[PDB]
Amino acid sequence: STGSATTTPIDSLDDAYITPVQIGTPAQTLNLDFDTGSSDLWVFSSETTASEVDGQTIYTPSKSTTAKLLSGATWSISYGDGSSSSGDVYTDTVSVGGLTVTGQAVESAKKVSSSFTEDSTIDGLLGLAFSTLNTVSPTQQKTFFDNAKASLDSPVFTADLGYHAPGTYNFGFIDTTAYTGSITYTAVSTKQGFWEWTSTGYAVGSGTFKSTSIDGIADTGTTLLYLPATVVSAYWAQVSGAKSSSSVGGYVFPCSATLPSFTFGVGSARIVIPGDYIDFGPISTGSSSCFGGIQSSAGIGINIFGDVALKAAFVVFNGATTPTLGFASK
Ligand code: NA
Repeated sequence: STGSATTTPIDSLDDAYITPVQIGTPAQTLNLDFDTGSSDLWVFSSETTASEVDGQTIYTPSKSTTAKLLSGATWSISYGDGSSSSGDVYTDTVSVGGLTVTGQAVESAKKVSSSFTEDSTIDGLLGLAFSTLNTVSPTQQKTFFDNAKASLDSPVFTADLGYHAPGTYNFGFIDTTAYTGSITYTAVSTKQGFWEWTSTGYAVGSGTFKSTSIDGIADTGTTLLYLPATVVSAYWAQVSGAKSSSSVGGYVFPCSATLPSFTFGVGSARIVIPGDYIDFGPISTGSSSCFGGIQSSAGIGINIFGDVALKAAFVVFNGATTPTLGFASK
C-alpha cells in the first residue's frame, strides 16, 4: 500500500504545515502537524478542557463506531518550545492520503498548553519519530508509520515541504518526479529516538564550503534551522545590521536586507537554502526588525534541521531495518 497527502502552511511565514487526517468511522478529518521530531499522535477532542479549545476541529470518539478506549492508558508530552499536552487514549482507524491503519493509538487531549489553544489551525500532532519516544503509559504505543510499515510497498515516507506553498507527504514510495538529480542517503542514529544524522558542513552565500560534522535531527515539527553558534554567527555576519537580540530571543536583521543563501552538506552533496527562506518577517507587526530563520542551538542541546532546511529538499525517511535519511534538491 501507499498514501499521499498534501501538506499546507498554516500562515504566510510557513510557521508550520498541516495535513488532513481521517480518524474514526465515519471519518472525522482533523488537520494535524506531522512531526518527525516526536512520536505521539494526539488530537484536540471532545475531552479537551472547553476553555483550551479556540477554533480547532475536535475528535469525538463517542461518534466513531471503531473507537475503543485503551483502558488505563494516559499520555503527557512536553515539546522543545515549552508547549505541552496530555490526556487518555483510544484506538481507532486512521487514514492519511488513502493509507489506512486500524488499531492506531489516538491520544485524546484533556489538557493543552496556551500555544496550542492560540493556534486555531492545528488540530493535533502526528508523530513520525521512532516509537521509543511515544509517551503512552503504561503500554507504549506505535506511530502511524510504524503501524503502517509492514503493509507499505517500501518502508519509507517522504517530506516535500513547500516554500510559501503546499507540499506533500508520501508513504510507501518515492516519487521520482518530485526532485532533481539524485537522492543522497546518510546514516541515522536512533539512539535518542530521532531521525538524527550528521551534516558534512556548510557555506554562507557564495562563500567557500566549510567541511565540519554537524550532528542534528530532521524535524518537520520545528519551524527554524538551529545550528551551532559558530555557524549561525558566520551566517549573520554577512547581513549588515544583523544582531542577536536577547530581548527578542534570537538573531534579527533589518527588514530592508537581502539575505544570503545557506548551504548544508549531505555526504558529498549540497542542499542550498535560498536567502528568502530565512526571512521570518517583522518581529512585531509594523516593525522594521525582522526575525531570522537560522538561530543558535546553544542551550537546546541538539541541532535541529527544521522546516527552513527541510523545505529546500526532498527528504526520504527510510524506515528499513537500518534506518537512513535521503536528501535531494528539487
Ligand atoms: Na517566534
